[PDB]
Amino acid sequence: ANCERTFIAIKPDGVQRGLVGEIIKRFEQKGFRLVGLKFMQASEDLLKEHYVDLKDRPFFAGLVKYMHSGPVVAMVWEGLNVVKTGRVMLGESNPADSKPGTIRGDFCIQVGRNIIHGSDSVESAEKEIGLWFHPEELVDY
Amino acid sequence: ANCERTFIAIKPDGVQRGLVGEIIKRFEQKGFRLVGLKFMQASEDLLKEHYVDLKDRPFFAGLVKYMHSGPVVAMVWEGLNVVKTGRVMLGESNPADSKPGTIRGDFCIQVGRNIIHGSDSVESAEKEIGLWFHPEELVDY
Amino acid sequence: ANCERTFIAIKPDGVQRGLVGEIIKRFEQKGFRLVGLKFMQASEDLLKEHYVDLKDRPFFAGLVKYMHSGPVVAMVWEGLNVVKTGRVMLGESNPADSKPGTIRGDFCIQVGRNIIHGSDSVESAEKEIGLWFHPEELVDY
Amino acid sequence: ANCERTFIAIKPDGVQRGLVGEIIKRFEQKGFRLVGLKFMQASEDLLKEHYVDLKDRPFFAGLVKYMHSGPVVAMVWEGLNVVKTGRVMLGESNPADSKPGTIRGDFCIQVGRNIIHGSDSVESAEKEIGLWFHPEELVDY
Amino acid sequence: ANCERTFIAIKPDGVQRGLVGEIIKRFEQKGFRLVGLKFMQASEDLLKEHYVDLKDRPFFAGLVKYMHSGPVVAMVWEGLNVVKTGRVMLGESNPADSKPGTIRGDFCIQVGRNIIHGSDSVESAEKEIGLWFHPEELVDY
Amino acid sequence: ANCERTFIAIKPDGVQRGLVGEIIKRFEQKGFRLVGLKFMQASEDLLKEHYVDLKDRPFFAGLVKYMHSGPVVAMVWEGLNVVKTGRVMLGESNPADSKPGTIRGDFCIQVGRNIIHGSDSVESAEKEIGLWFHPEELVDY
Repeated sequence: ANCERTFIAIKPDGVQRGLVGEIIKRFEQKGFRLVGLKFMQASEDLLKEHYVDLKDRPFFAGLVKYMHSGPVVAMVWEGLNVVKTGRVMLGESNPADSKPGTIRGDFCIQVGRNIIHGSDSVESAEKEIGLWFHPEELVDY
Repeated sequence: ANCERTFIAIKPDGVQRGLVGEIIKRFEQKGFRLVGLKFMQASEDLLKEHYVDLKDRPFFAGLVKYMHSGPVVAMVWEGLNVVKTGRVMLGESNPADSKPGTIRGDFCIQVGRNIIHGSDSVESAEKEIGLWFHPEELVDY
Repeated sequence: ANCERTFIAIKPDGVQRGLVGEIIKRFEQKGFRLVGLKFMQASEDLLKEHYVDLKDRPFFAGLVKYMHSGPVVAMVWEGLNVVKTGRVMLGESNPADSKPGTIRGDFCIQVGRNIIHGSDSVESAEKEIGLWFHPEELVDY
Repeated sequence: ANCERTFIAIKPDGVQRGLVGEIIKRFEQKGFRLVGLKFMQASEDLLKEHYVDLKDRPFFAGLVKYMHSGPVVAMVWEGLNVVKTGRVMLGESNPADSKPGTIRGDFCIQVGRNIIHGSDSVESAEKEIGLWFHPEELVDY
Repeated sequence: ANCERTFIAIKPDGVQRGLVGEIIKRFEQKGFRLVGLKFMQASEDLLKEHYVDLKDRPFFAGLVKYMHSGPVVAMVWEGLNVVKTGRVMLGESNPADSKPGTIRGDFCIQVGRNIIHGSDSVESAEKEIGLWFHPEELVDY
Repeated sequence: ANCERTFIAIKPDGVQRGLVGEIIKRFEQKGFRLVGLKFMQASEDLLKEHYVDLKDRPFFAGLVKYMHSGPVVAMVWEGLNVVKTGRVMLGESNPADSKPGTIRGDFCIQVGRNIIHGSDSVESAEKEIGLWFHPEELVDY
């Protein structure tokens, strides 16, 4: 009905410069409800399960260690139609093909080292919520 | 010549959270001239005259009371080519079909409860100025 | 009980550069309630009544015309303990004796041309509300 | 040596309006290092242990439920001389005795419902880190 | 390899209102490296060489003196793929055909008096770097 | 009369993180006039002349190389009563003895590595203008 949850995590590239701000600011500007915010140094198994469909890539081996090197912050948000709303908030993957006024279109430099990853589909979010955010760790209201 | 006036009013949905700020900020940053700013609890006749062409709508009855429930703020602005400039500043009606970096594309959630209404055309503005903003209540310079 | 109203008006010196923004932003960020916002080109009688106790001043004649030259914006706000809260928000009259992070301590240059005037006391506000803001023009909630 | 940790938690009063932003922004502006960020609905035992020295207060019973009503967010930060630096960042308890440009001096309204609580002393932080933030849940670097 | 330099200068129209900020902010928000920042009152020979290919224009005579009247600020930036990045950062020349969230799409009013000019191509920058920014006046790192 | 010039330079510590923004923003918020902005890698002679009265200090040798290691940006500003106005804008040297809402009171961590240096007195500015900012490189208006 109105329990659309979206998993979004900030890659360590931004947290090196911090810049965690203005993200929740944009989220509340749109008017979304925070449901959870937990950050942990995810182990290699979690990273490979996150990109199990992307393992057969030469860049997969590089990224699975590059993002592992620094600490990472994960977050889940609740809102109506938040699916694809987060996507349009971020912007398309390629920095060149990313208009300003967005997240990916105003901060990222290269596809190799981006800052934000998210759920492409509701079905993807249905597993991006689990195995990293343990249950009964959120708020329902 | 250069007397293009545009009537723009903030619906009570935003004033519930306030958030009246940054609007005049964007207007002055673009470089528009304020001509008037008056707010009143508009009566039902004013609301129905505002949407006389939209009366034959099932959603009209709901909105004409929903926006009447809270207090509203109205505003008029003077600037060159401000017509359709305000429109591109806000964004298209549907929140999904509204890119970020705008007004309607960064704050609104659903078409039912939006925050900003404006003049689609110059002819529309020619009556949106009147019957709510009483004359000799503005500044010409 | 909780009906503390404060009259605050922005002098034309700032409206020349606009800069009306961030004021309502600070007010809502503190958590005050807007009760009214009307602006008019005040006549000489209104200005002299505003400073009837300051008429016997050589600078009074200069200011009563300098601020009259441009348009002015007046505003009233409702909040608990807003009295002297607005004062500490603005800062002491002399720009030199005004710490940063405030209104008067971050924008004003000289005592001759300031941007904001306010109510020193509750009794002062009891008349600063009237004779400029006509009654039944506010919102009680 | 350089492992000064400070426990700071945002009370639900602000999270009702969100406003979690700009806090990490100020922290990175000063140049502090984030060490942990976890939020949970703290049980009554945690709240009473937090204010064990304040239990013999009539206001204690009210606050221990008022802050429990909504969800709360806790946070720990690492930085040199962060002790009393967080304190001067927030401001003195009474909103009246709190200059602007701070946290407590720019957001809070009344002593009854504040938004931020922190560690008065290093010894206080030595227990404010524990019993809420479980160990091996932070980052050392 | 990674020595892509772009010459960008702010026309005096903005410097009349200042507004030099939020420009470098976006550059560091994207994460570009500053290589040089010098401002001088450019002489007519410098101005005509800047628009040598635009001399045969009726508007050329007007613009060459309009921006000459006030002081101008020039700047050069270093970054990967910086070319066409500033171009999309500003926006297309016509203010009407310029979406918000950008520089040209959020500040300029008319094509006659814009605020920012830049290098369309790398080859254009290869002469825009010289004859205004004297060599050995930058930083390589 | 009204030609009060103040020399202010940003140390490389901040330029490592950039953060050059918001400084000109505060300056225009107060309403000061920019007169010059030039940045160069100052040689050792310039640095020792800058602190000729501070040479007989053990920390002098460390700082004269620490600030020389990175590039530095210098700036001069024109405004009425700008003397000691810049000082109150920055804040007292010790970060602990520096209230928030300022420059030194919101960014600096330790006295060893600060970000901003300025002119204590008008007489000091009378030489801080020269020997670094070459004459006929400013704007008088």
